Amino acid sequence: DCGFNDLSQLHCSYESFDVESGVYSVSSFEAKPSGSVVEQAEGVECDF
Amino acid sequence: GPASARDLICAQYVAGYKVLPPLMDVNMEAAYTSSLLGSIAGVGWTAG
Repeated sequence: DCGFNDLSQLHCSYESFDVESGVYSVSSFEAKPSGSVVEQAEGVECDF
Repeated sequence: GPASARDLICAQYVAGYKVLPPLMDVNMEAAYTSSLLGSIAGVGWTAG
């Protein structure tokens, strides 16, 4: 299963359980958003 | 921030591509050239 660990990703990419000794780049870890920011102009007030 | 306008190094991180370091460090490469400079006079005196 590629998702569990980077070594698993390497096995999935190569498609072989046994991989020859080497240094191989794999998909980079991606930063995940902790929040959502929306900005829109807010103006005018009803008058009592 | 970006080291230069359109900095390649900062751009690499945003894209996710990475430039790997060279096989030999600068100090080791300098040592190889320094040894060659010392041996230049001696090697070119006789065949072999």
